[PDB]
Amino acid sequence: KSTIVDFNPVETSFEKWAKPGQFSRTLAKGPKTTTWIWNLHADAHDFDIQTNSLQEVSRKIFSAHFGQLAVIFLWLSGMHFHGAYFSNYSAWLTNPTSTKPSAQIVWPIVGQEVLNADVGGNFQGIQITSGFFQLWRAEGITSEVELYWTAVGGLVASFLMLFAGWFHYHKAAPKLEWFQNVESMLNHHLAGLLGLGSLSWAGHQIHIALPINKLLDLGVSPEEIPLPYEFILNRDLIAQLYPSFNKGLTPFFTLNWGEYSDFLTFKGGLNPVTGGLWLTDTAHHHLAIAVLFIVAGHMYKTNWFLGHSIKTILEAHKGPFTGEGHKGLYEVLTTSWHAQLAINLALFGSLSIIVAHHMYAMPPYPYIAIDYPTQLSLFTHHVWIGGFCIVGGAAHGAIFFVRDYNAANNYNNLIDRVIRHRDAIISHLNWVCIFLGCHSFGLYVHNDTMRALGRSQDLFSDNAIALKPIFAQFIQNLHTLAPGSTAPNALTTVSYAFGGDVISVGSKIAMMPISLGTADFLVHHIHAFTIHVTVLILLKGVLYSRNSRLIPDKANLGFRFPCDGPGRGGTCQVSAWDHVFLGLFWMYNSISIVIFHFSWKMQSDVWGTVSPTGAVSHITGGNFAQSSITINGWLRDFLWSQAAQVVQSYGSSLSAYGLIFLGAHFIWAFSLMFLFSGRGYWQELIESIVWAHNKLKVAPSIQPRALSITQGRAVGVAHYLLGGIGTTWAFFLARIISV
Amino acid sequence: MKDFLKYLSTAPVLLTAWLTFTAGFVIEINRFYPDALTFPF
Amino acid sequence: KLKQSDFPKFEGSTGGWLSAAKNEEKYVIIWTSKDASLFEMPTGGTAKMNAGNNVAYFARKEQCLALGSQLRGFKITNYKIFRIYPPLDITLLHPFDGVFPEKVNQGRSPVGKRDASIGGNPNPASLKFQ
Amino acid sequence: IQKGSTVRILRKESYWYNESGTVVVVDQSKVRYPVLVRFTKVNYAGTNTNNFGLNEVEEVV
Amino acid sequence: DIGGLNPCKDSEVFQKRLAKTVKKLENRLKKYEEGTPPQIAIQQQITQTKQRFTRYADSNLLCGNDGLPHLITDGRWSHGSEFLLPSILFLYISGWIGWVGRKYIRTVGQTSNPTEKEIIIDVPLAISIMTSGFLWPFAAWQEFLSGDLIASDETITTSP
Amino acid sequence: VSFIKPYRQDPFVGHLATPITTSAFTRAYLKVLPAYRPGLTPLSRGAEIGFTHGYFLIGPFYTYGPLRSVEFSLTSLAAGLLAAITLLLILTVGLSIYGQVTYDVYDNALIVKLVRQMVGSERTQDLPQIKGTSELDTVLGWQKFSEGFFSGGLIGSIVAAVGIALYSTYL
Amino acid sequence: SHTVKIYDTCIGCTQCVRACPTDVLEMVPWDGCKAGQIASAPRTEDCVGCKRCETACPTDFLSVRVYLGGETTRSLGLAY
Ligand code: CLA
Ligand code: CLA
Ligand code: CLA
Ligand code: CLA
Ligand SMILES: CC1=C(C/C=C(\C)CCC[C@H](C)CCC[C@H](C)CCCC(C)C)C(=O)c2ccccc2C1=O
Ligand code: SF4
Ligand code: SF4
Ligand code: SF4
Repeated sequence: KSTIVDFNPVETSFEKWAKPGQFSRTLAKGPKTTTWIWNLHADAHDFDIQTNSLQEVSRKIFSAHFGQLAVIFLWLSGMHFHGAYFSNYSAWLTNPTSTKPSAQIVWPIVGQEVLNADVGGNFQGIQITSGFFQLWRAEGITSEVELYWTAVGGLVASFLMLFAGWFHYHKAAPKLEWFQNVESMLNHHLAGLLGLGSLSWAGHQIHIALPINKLLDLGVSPEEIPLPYEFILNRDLIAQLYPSFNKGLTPFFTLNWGEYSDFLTFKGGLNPVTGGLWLTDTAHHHLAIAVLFIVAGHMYKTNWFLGHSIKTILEAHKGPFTGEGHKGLYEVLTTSWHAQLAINLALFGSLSIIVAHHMYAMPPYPYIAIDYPTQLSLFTHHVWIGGFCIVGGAAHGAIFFVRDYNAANNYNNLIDRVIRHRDAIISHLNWVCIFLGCHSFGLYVHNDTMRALGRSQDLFSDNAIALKPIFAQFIQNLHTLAPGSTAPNALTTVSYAFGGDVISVGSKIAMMPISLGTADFLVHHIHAFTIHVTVLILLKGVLYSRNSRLIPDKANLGFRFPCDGPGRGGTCQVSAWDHVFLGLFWMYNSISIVIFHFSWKMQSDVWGTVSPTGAVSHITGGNFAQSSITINGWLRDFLWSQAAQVVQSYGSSLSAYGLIFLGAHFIWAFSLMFLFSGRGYWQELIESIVWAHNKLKVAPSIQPRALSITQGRAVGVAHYLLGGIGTTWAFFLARIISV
Repeated sequence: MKDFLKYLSTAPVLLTAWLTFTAGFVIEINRFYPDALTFPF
Repeated sequence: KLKQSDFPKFEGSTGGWLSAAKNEEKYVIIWTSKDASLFEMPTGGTAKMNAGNNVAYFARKEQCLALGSQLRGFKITNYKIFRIYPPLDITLLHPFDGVFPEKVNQGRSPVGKRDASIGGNPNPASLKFQ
Repeated sequence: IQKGSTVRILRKESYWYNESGTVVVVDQSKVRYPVLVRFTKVNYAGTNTNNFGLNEVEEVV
Repeated sequence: DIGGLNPCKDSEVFQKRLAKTVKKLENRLKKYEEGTPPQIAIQQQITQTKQRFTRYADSNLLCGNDGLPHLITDGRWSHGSEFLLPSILFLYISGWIGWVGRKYIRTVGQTSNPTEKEIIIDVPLAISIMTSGFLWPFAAWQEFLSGDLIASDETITTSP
Repeated sequence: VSFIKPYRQDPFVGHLATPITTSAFTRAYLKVLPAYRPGLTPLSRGAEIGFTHGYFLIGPFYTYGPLRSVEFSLTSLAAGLLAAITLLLILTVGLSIYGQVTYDVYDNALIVKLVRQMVGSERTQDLPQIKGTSELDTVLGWQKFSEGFFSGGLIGSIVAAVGIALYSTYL
Repeated sequence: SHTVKIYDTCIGCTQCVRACPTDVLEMVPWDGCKAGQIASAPRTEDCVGCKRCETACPTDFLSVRVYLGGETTRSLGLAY
């Protein structure tokens, strides 16, 4: 009878497994039409409509988190197992600059063995662009046995998380008060999870990754490198590489932290041997992060007369312009899972995009900057994940507004005041979007039409009307001057992208000053415009989710509904879901432009080879500066030019990329059937098909119905995203692996 | 094992098992007799 | 603070009526409440009722009727909606005969009733050029 | 026709036209559509029952 | 011969294709070492390529001017193994599938809960019906004769 | 204190009294503009608006036109001046047609009172209704407004061309 | 304004009237059904065409039918 958990709440039985739709009150009666099947999967994780108790929803969410973490652990275990058994990691360790990472071999069936490429190191397989080899090398993993043991540990951890989810749904489910301890949860997630994870990783780096990687960079082969445990039992194997361990932990406890400058450095730049960040800098960074997060975890009052109450902090932040201020926000975020999901997903996607930027900007792994496929894939993948997560955060903000928003509890607070002037916000955001689009894109079109008319001096180019990004160049200058002036204890700039020397590893450029000209001005304003339009769609969905001048009772129709009818001139897509659908489209557009800008700019003005005398030759040859300013330039010198490797991949080991290119084109075009058409035509065609089936006595008892309007839109957008992202995926991968 | 066998009798599990078996015997026919453009007879 | 004492304690929203409800028509909903309950405006956000006479103006009949439907959740039933033309031309709209349209009242005649099902409608080709 | 009888729907604008249903009750009052028929197949709106006139239903032998 | 094509056994371009593929595979084989699994895999690829080309040559297959086997599907039994025999095989298999599906639909259509037995298959009855589809050509031309294959006027029709 | 309140004590208007809509700075600044400055005939309002608009309109045409010159060119100035004048002509055409299709009044601030007093049982929209009581809201008022806009636009464009020439020559 | 017609298949279940967002439909006495009531459309000038009325109709092919016609500021749902 614990005060935090309920014991044996749900019986572990297979009876409900044999009753599909048991969770829903409407679906429990059984299918009558094929719409029931689709409704079954669309409501599976909508725990809000399955129970009327916040406690039950919270418990379901907790167990679902455990299942998701078990799935993630299984995926990581699979990655490590493939590295251990079906990879050339050992060969890549001895030749990182000449062996391509491969960790998946393809069975010899139907002639598909051509996919096993010549990745080097007496190996055949698919080249890997996830950068696991570089990460494992940065971890100090020098043998495939360690990868096998990490895979075994991942399997054990996945089983543990599965057992935890089962235990906390069926044997000991926490109570609502336990879930609502946001102060305790924040304290623990900030100190324990974040800070202690940073501290543990700093310890691992210092004791395992720092010596092993230093020996690897010195040229010591992985076979004669001591086993990682020997660096702990023997204080002399690590004190030779870093002659500060001879003093032990006495400098730490005597506040003489200057003695540890051997392995806790602040250098900046990149390791000249590997092209990645100095691992001493990384260890010092993780140590500082650990201390900062542990300190930050002692902020909120949990169980003693010590710390802050988030309710008292929010309620004190009022103002003349904001009425009641943040009063009621604590109740909103402690009684609505959707609001927490909105905030967490938005910040999580933004964090993913920031991670993507800082990855290529400052390569943190050895021999990852010179693996161009890995860098391109990591950036594009993380930016895509960030965009999807941001759209999801907007969607769940809209869901909270529709479902969990209480008008009485939010009288004259920030949420109320935002809804009260939603018109002004949306109208000014509309004006900003029109201004930004007009300018950015019409400058592009003006360049295109001036070039087409033979007026080269009328373009918005560097040798013409020039739009120099002076503000960004000022920041670039400030960073390259930071070491010794504003960061006096730095030896080198944080990233060579801001300026400095060309860093090359094995005649391949790792990082180099990224010059910003009029071409970068236009593409940056294109990014701003696309982001603003996506924000416009999502914010219009969130703010007008409850009511509008069209439908004053839109909240009574729910978050997900197709329309209110053909009246009022037509009330299609007025939902808030139909705004997360359009916003998904615009996020695809924005992220596609972002990754295109990254790919072309890097290939044209960063990546390449360096001659022995210091001459820099890039992959494309600097065509970004003069040919990325017109739409015809993007079509020809980027799309047409770099699509050559994809279309000429047939018969080679990259033929799978051409096949996926074609299939993604097919899927993207397939989406337009659902996006352009309507439900009535398909229902009436199914009518004649059903007539034929009845004529042959083969009409199913479950009456076949065309997909609902909302499901038709969802299928269309899912296929559109899959096709477009897969086309860009195949194009990028084939292009950057070939060259 | 009365409701577990009923769960295995559901449409998704049965379709997954049948399609896995179908792809399996197709792939194995194509392994043991590969590159079959015409009827063997 | 407000023009009239019977107005709900609303802080004003940029979702109210526009120049249309000054030269074409405006709609007013009146009701009496026992408690100063906090309710959501059909246009903007949260407003506070008056413990007594309450009067609200809107640009559409649908907005007033949505507010009235919300009022039913507060056990408020005596709400009445009027249409005001550009001058003070008041016309009672929603409780037209004092009884809600969902309840049958004597004195109502059927309007738009056809004495046949859908299948009895005339063929469009016979309804050409009239 | 009576309760439990099987009838064929003769109404053309019906989701169950030419199909067979089960009569739930035949009203004896002066209503226009007294015959209430229950069907196994739900229509597009989800309902599985409807009131029919005496000349819009034909009893199955 | 038929349509101006020639047998692949006497098509020079066919042998050129075989030689070029084998040469590419051997050049790939040259860059690996000893009896290592990559060399074994490439050698198996070479052997399979040679076997496939030899089988296509000795298969009554007509090759065009590009040295690729062309299919003669006009209906002649001479090239009957290209389309006609696979056509019969597919017709048998697909008729089996359709027959067992229709039989299952009609069988569980006369139970108390026909819709339940469509998402939750009656595996015993399903297995009973599925292995009975080998007589689908005979069953179809024994149910059509009895009038049990086709509905007549209980089928629904739209308004016009 | 609260700096946002319902506009004119009406919580049902689609408007708010923010520190921008109803600030003393906003009041004075909009009351010194020609469109709202007291004591101006519609012709004077149009003339001032046209002068300012032609003055700032000649700029972009001369600077970024198809016949630019990094040095001073009489042809570039003439091209910019002609483009600005033709744009003012297009704007004046728009003003003329807008006034033609919008108003049917020759003397406002009275007809409203006449139909509020002596009844307006007519086809309405001319006797009754009548949006706005300004002198700019009449057929005569808008015609003189357009005339002033057009004349002032020409004069201001010429003045700005002269100023541009003087600045480019003597500086 | 749109056109709304009521047909004698009406069973007087009132679901159309209580679904109208603009108070167009009302229940009037009748003698053609058990409930003794039939829907009426006496205020079609307020009809917006949202067709919520016939989404709540349980009769087989509807007893209330909305025919979209000429548009008006009331029928277009214009708050401006
Ligand atoms: C220092 C203590 C501590 C630590 C380390 C964590 C760590 C975590 N919590 Mg958690 N939590 C804590 C205290 C702590 N919590 C307290 C005190 C409360 C009560 C307010 C909660 C309430 C809570 C909820 C409601 C949820 C979490 C979730 C999570 C996970 C977030 C997912 C993630 O980042 O993946 C990082 C993943 C890893 C690093 C994998 C290794 C982590 C393992 C499992 C260690 C977990 C520590 C655990 C608390 C020890 C208990 C053991 C048990 C025998 C008592 C993460 C594993 C979320 C989640 O995913 O649910 C499962 C979630 O929904 N926590
Ligand atoms: C932490 C992440 C997270 C979580 C927990 C949720 C959770 C939820 N979301 Mg949500 N969402 C997210 C991210 C997340 N979402 C993101 C990133 C987006 C933007 C795209 C959305 C957009 C979104 C919408 C628009 C809606 C939800 C809804 C829901 C609720 C019901 C979900 C459900 O039943 O789906 C069950 C799961 C499925 C139906 C799976 C569908 C399969 C997907 C679409 C295709 C995946 C393809 C995959 C990549 C493989 C393709 C490869 C190909 C070759 C085969 C639930 C509370 C719905 C709701 O009603 O909320 C109350 C709703 O309407 N969400
Ligand atoms: C190439 C196709 C295309 C184009 C041009 C646009 C353009 C636009 N969309 Mg988009 N959209 C598209 C495809 C496209 N969309 C698709 C496929 C979808 C489906 C998901 C959407 C969904 C969508 C939504 C949901 C929203 C937009 C919005 C916008 C507008 C953003 C504001 C802006 O930049 O206006 C400026 C106009 C342009 C940049 C277009 C070119 C104008 C030129 C360059 C300058 C002016 C030329 C000049 C006037 C020509 C005069 C001569 C002529 C008379 C002969 C803009 C009009 C948002 C909106 O309403 O605006 C805020 C919005 O909310 N779109
Ligand atoms: C298995 C039973 C079955 C049978 C006997 C038929 C028979 C027929 N269908 Mg059909 N159909 C079925 C299932 C079936 N269908 C399913 C499951 C779907 C949904 C995808 C469709 C969708 C469909 C369409 C859209 C059309 C037909 C059409 C037709 C007719 C012409 C043949 C054709 O085009 O094939 C069409 C076959 C397919 C599109 C693929 C069917 C998918 C699989 C192979 C069938 C399902 C197998 C099932 C799971 C087996 C379970 C039984 C087991 C438990 C015992 C013919 C009356 C056409 C027509 O009206 O022409 C007169 C037409 O336009 N059907
Ligand atoms: C085709 C179409 C239909 C009909 C589509 C239907 C009935 C979907 C049928 C799906 C089948 C029955 C199952 C899926 C079969 C696929 C082969 C499985 C997916 C492939 C896997 C690899 C995922 C609609 O209902 C619709 C509704 C609204 C707008 C547009 C449309 C629309 O375009
Ligand atoms: S069906 Fe399509 S069009 Fe007709 S109302 Fe619903 S959404 Fe608008
Ligand atoms: S459309 Fe249907 S619902 Fe909307 S008002 Fe007219 S009748 Fe009532
Ligand atoms: S909808 Fe049809 S049934 Fe429901 S009330 Fe109106 S008329 Fe009677």
